[PDB]
Amino acid sequence: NALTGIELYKAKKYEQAMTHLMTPDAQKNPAAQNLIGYLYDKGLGVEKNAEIANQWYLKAAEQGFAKAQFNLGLSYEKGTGISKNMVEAVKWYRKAAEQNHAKAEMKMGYLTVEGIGTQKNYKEALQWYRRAAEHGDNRAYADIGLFYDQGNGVKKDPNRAVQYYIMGAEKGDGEAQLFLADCYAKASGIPYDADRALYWYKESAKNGNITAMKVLSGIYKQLGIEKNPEKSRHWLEMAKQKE
Amino acid sequence: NADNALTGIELYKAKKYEQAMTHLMTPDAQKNPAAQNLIGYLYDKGLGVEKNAEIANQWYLKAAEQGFAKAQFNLGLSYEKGTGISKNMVEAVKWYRKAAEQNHAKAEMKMGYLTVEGIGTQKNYKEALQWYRRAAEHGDNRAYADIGLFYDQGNGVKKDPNRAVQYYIMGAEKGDGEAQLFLADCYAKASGIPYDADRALYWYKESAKNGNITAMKVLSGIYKLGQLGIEKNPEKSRHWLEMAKQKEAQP
Repeated sequence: NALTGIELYKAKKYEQAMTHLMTPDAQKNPAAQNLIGYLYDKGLGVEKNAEIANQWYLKAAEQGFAKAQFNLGLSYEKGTGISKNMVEAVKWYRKAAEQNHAKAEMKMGYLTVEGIGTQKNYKEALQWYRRAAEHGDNRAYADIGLFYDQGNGVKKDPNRAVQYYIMGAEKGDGEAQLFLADCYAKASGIPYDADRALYWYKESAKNGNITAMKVLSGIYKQLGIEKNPEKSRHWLEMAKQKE
Repeated sequence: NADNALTGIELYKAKKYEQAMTHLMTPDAQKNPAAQNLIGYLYDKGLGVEKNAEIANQWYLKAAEQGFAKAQFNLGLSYEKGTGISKNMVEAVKWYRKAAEQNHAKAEMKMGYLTVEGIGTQKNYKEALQWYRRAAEHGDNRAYADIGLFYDQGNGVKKDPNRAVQYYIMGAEKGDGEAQLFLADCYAKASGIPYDADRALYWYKESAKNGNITAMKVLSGIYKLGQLGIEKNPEKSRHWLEMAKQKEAQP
């Protein structure tokens, strides 16, 4: 039974989970096939073997299991157990993204912007990030705003870019809170507010910790704030130590 | 340019069904499984195209054969309700299971009921409880009231009235129109929870506010017979008897 084999996986009983998933009725379950591949891919209960993992990913992916064709596209991108191939990764990332897979839609948006494994398409890449944001991945909101802040595929509208930064700032994204705090400083798409800029750099330290400290250590050395010695400098350690 | 299938999906989400079919019916978009399922749904509702439940199942099948869980659910639902195809429960459980195996919440709610009652599949109490748990993990708030029934009746597990109440409380807070009735029953029956009349009436009200017909007929009998220590109100018991009346009106 496949359902009992998944409960054994949650209990880290990897050997007993493998036995239930190898049952003839469970071996035909794509969710069980993808889990068997994950065990060989990480070495849980067996030896780590990416080549055997891909054969189980392929079985479940050929049934249309989105989670599997994402794992298979990952093996093509990282070259684990197979030759690194970006054209084949996009082929499998697209199969999963068409089924509302959040991480796959993030992959599709990233590779379509850069042109890796597929033709560069700013129009289609913006569509992928919208679905990725709608399907859970809160990192997509900041990626969407860059299309409007730069005019890629759409008309350069700094006001629409801030709308997506705000949506990403509510849900706790460091990159979105970075752009929002920057929009409050340069008055891009939103009226200037020195207090709210600093307020969205502070919340950007609670959730995540990007290199807004390159701007933090720069304005204390601006925005209605008197130049602080300790501030303009203590922000540079966390900007250099994490580099 | 932009993708036709992706454009049609966001056009449907914008409630612009006429423009969506213009992009969905393009040859390249008709290969997308999500677009195929959306075409079938629009054929079912007659939005952007003439209504046709038989053509709807043709598009459901094209996407269900690609492994799209939504299409596998809609195709299985067409077999249960007989929409666009002759009714068949052994084919409904086949496509419900394919979708439920892919973490489809509404399909897992079907597998739990069909394995509890034994329709189309051999009855299994332990397997049915695991489906309802998955439906609760995947966002369907109706699963909590169904999970608690396993403990109120001792089906596959030990008869625990207390833990049944805890699931009714969870479903009641999630706004489920069915868990509030079972929770109000526990407050009145004092099963698995101490008796409370003023709190039983509250959940009986919220249950009817969500459209629970069984709660309305129980609430009308309380306002009429004067139960749970409150003044009899024949005027309000009529309002809950009339709004409990079900009628297969034809639009």
